[PDB]
Amino acid sequence: VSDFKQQKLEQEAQKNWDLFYKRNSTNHWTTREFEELRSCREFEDQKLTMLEAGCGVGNCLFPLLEEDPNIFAYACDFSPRAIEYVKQNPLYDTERCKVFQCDLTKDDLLDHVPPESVDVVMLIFVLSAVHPDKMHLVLQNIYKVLKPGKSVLFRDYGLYDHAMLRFKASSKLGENFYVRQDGTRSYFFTDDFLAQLFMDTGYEEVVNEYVFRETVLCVPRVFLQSKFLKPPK
Ligand SMILES: Nc1ncnc2c1ncn2[C@@H]1O[C@H](CSCC[C@H](N)C(=O)O)[C@@H](O)[C@H]1O
Repeated sequence: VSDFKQQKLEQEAQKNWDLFYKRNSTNHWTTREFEELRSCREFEDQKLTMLEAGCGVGNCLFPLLEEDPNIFAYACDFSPRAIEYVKQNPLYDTERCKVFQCDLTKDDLLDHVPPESVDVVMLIFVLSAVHPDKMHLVLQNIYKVLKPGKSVLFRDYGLYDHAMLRFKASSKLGENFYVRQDGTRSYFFTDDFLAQLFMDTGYEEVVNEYVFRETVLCVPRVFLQSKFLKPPK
């Protein structure tokens, strides 16, 4: 295990993510995200407001803004370089999306998104970054913004995913919890763990299924793919 370095890696979780956005090129969302995105819409062109948590460069989101022109995207990420990288992109349309630095385990989302304002939150490959101790914090932060009948679309690394089977016991922070070389972490989800996180934080399970996919020598990538709902009043 990494012992004290863990507290160091946690303390620097933003920085390594910020550094990751430094060195790397801008450079994944399945159709399920896009297809389920529209299923949250009752009127055929109902205007939907979506929070894409952990936006990164929003490489996946920005086409979705073009593909569907009648949705608003509150996008946040705690990497400042990440945000500017989306700020710099020409596709950025201040009308389409409000992007803002937020560490979801620290910053109340009501600073930028009105409470119960968003139709759908996308937790795509983000919860694996945050420390498992603090994950429910991300879920509490996003409950505040979810309309009381709306849902969270979650895709993330799942148990026994390729990356989990590639890591040496030296990258292992703990059970199903690993640090990538650049110091960003990957937690490899199990259906039960995510379910409890969502149950504890007040959501209701719609879909919680492992999804197996072919990496682009291939061992399947295992992604835990799920939909959770804010219970209605
Ligand atoms: N506590 C936190 N608050 C905000 N963003 C976080 C975070 N922990 C991790 N992240 C973000 O998690 C992301 C993992 S990759 C995100 C991009 C992905 N294509 C997507 O659609 O979500 C990084 O952009 C990182 O900055």
